[PDB]
Amino acid sequence: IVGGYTCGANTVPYQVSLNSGYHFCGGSLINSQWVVSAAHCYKSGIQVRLGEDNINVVEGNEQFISASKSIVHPSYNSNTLNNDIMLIKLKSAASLNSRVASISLPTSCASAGTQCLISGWGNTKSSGTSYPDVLKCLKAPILSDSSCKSAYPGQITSNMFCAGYLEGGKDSCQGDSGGPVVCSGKLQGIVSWGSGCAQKNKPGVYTKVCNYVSWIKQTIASN
Ligand SMILES: [Ca+2]
Repeated sequence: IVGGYTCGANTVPYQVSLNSGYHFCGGSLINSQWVVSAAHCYKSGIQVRLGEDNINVVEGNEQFISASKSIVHPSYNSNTLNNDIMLIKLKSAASLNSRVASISLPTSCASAGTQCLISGWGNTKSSGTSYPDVLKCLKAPILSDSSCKSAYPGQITSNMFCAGYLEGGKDSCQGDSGGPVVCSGKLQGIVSWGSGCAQKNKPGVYTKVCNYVSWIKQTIASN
């Protein structure tokens, strides 16, 4: 997260770290057995780490659980990043408590101007690299579709939205991918792609989760 702030331990209780011997993507817990993340975060040998704040230190409240299956959206396109969403079923159910809790799926898409909280352990520098130990947070608004399509002409499908600041300086970045964009207590976006990080006129692009709620429900129901 570039230009964000330290969330504070366990203030984002639905945030997941996907780990393969190191943190490579975020995710969001949506019930005790399932995580939503980005399809491009797919790999085998994923351990889902719940209740994390400092990802390099065991501090208490962590639950490490293996992924028993990861379901990339059947229509995910790696060149366009359209349908960049993946569901991970956990080998066993998480213990939900204060420190670990699920986030609700939306019933409606959020409108332009809705403020949202984006969180993750990704890079904090727009030029160079600096990975944080603790979870960073950023408040960012959903931008209008015409500003989004002006910023990224020909690349925004109906399954994507822009969120962030045209002035640059605050954004999600590498390592934040697959993590949550939560607006009004509902999971509205998944960190997907952008041009650089926190560059002027190049806001972040996010998977529009409200377009996938019946696919999520039907898939969880048959697996
Ligand atoms: Ca830890």
